[PDB]
Amino acid sequence: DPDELARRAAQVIADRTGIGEHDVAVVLGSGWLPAVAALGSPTTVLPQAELPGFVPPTAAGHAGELLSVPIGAHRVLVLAGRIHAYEGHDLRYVVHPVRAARAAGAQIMVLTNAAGGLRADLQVGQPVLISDHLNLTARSPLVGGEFVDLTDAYSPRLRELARQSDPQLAEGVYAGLPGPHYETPAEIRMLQTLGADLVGMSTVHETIAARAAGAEVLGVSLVTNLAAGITGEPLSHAEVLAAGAASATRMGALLADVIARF
Amino acid sequence: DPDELARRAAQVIADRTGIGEHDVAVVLGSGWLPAVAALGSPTTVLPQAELPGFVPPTAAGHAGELLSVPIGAHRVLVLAGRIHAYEGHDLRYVVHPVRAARAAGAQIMVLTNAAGGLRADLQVGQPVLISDHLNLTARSPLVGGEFVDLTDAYSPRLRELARQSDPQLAEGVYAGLPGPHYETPAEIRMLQTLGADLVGMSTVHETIAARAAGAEVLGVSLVTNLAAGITGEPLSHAEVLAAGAASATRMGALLADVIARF
Amino acid sequence: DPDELARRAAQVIADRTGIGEHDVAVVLGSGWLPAVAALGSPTTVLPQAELPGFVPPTAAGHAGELLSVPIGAHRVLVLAGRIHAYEGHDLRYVVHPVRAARAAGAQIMVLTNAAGGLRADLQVGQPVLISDHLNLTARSPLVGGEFVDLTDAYSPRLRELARQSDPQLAEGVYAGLPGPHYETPAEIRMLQTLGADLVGMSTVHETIAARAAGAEVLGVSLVTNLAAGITGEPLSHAEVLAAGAASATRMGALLADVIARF
Ligand SMILES: O=c1[nH]cnc2c(Sc3ccc(Br)cc3/C=C/P(=O)(O)O)c[nH]c12
Ligand SMILES: O=c1[nH]cnc2c(Sc3ccc(Br)cc3/C=C/P(=O)(O)O)c[nH]c12
Ligand SMILES: O=c1[nH]cnc2c(Sc3ccc(Br)cc3/C=C/P(=O)(O)O)c[nH]c12
Repeated sequence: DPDELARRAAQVIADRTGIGEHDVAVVLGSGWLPAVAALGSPTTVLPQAELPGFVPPTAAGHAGELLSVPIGAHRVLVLAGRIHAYEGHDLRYVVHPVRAARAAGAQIMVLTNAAGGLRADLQVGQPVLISDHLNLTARSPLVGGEFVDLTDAYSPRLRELARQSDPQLAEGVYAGLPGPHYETPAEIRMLQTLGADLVGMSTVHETIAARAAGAEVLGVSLVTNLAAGITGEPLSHAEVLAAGAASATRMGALLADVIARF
Repeated sequence: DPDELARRAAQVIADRTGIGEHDVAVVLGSGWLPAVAALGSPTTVLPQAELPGFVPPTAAGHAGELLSVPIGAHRVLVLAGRIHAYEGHDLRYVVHPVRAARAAGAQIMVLTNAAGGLRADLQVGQPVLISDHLNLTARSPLVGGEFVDLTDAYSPRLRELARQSDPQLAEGVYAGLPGPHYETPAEIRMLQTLGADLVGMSTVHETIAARAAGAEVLGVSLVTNLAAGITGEPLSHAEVLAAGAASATRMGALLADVIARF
Repeated sequence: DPDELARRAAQVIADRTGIGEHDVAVVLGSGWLPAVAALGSPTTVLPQAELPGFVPPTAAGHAGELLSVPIGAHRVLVLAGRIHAYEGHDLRYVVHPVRAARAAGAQIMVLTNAAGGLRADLQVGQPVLISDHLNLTARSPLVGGEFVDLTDAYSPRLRELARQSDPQLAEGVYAGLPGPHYETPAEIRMLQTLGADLVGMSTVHETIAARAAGAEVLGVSLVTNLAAGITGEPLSHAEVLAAGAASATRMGALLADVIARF
């Protein structure tokens, strides 16, 4: 039962953090993990693997940390590490962190991800607010007749507040793909035709699960590379894996300023 | 084996109905089920639960009935309550009623559904004939080298006959998506680019099964809402259900009149 | 571990062919099997069934044979028949042959398929070079964080070599669908907009697995039919077979001539 696992998780978070309510939660992608220190000083740090439902029975142990960070007036639940669909787990395990955070009081979910830019005007190292998504995974985290509206899934309100922090923040449509292979240049030309500005391998299921629970979502991509076929050179996975470190302080500063305005 | 289970269902169906052969079958969508009464009144009701292959043995009280109804010269199997792909069961369960109906003698399947309207001419409460479909589920109900042609899958002949009942009927391409979440606005703009006029969460697998089994198909959508981002307004799931209820009489009367013409 | 089973298949291929290393591998799909004779005189032939990890190919014509063929300065591993995703197999089994080929030395993978032509200038019986692919299966054969760049997935070098053998050879973008149903005319019109020239039900996962394992790929489609709705008539799936036989000694001699140039 996702609801039951989510409440058992929230209880242990409340115990281990001695805080009964975290009103904001941030999921950090690979691209945003470097920024963790620049968010603020945490009051508690525990292994995600010690939390009910975080470690998919499939196998392995989540390599990720949960952090409790005071930012402005807010008490922030920071999830440093996420599970991806491309690891082969049921989506229940992929969106569990979002549901656990909701059951722990989260009103707002900041979902960060790495992405390829598809739009001429995007640069490597640029943070881009997510205006909307294309779920191209042919899956949903919802089972049975759980009908949810995905109008304004990325709160226009939270994007206004983000732009009060930095009026030059660009907006884009994020295409969520299964991965883990990068796209062919032909797949990228297809995604351009379908209205995509950004391409990644996360987020869309977390957004659906967050909206189904009634939480507000802010989505932020880090453009870690231009998308396949755009440069005329191949994608370097080394340049991509290292992209977050080139932007850590700038990204951490941005998240901390924007969360303070919620 | 699906085909085996469909033949045994058809044997039980002929025994329990006293009817050796049902020449037509209707799958009632969510937005059509309330129109069961205006089709005619049945000679037999059957609990799906008591029929070979209909209900996964571990299932929630989905209820579901198979009715035997006379309409003009026709003995019509009416499926009241279908298994959607978003319940998460094998597609063999989703298409079993079409295969069972075929084995029972149905050479015409009337496939009904609820749909979001993408085309500017379409309004809430409008029945629309299906001219063709986009299968955006990345699935097929067919396994191995069952290779089947979907040219004229929605019989032009049957759309002709429908239009003798109501000559004003529009027609449109239906996109079947997994669901159960509704589309983001950006997903709808994508489906417009791809050539969809209607969007729903069923029908496409049933059509493929029907054509593979050698039955003609008439598809009918009730437009229960404008698709996401067609207005500036979010989708209401309650107004989608209201449109179902509100269209009941007109939709049952339409099907009844169309089926007498076959 | 797919990689252990691939190694162990390569050791058994080596011991039963008495050939330590094959530098080139050819996957012959549906309607290429006729061309196997004209590739050259095999040194050895084995049943694919005798090899660890190989599922018996069950499709039309598919022999389940392995042939060790000398062609120019190359020792060619010819897989006469493949496993399709539409048979319901985990992709680890679909791409196992490509991985085994690679563990036995394959530097180059020649992947052939049947395809429908979406450009009406293409002729039944025409071989078309694959320039790029659209993976429309919503799947990957890679599991966990296996990040692979698919820029130049279909080696430009190898297509230039093929055009040296036959300068008239067309190239096109292959849309890989799940199958096994053929597409609606609406779906074909959708695939044109997504930038596809060819449509089939194989190859894309084999290509990803080959690039993942460090092999170069040449893709060659045989146009067996014009795609649904391109001509007003339906598709004939006994005339899809007739293209395969008509294109035997032509195809087989083209492949032998192209590999000699590698
Ligand atoms: O061009 C692109 N295509 C498709 N996807 C991408 C990503 S997404 C990514 C790339 C590398 C690592 Br490691 C992890 C992830 C997921 C990250 P997450 O932040 O969403 O968890 C970045 N660039 C592209
Ligand atoms: O905008 C839209 N997007 C996607 N799907 C839809 C449907 S489909 C539906 C809506 C409510 C209930 Br309850 C069930 C279903 C499935 C119904 P079925 O009729 O095919 O069985 C109506 N409108 C939309
Ligand atoms: O118009 C078309 N649409 C989609 N696909 C095709 C194929 S290819 C094919 C069609 C049906 C079955 Br069943 C199997 C295969 C693949 C065999 P392969 O091993 O060569 O890939 C030929 N024409 C079309």
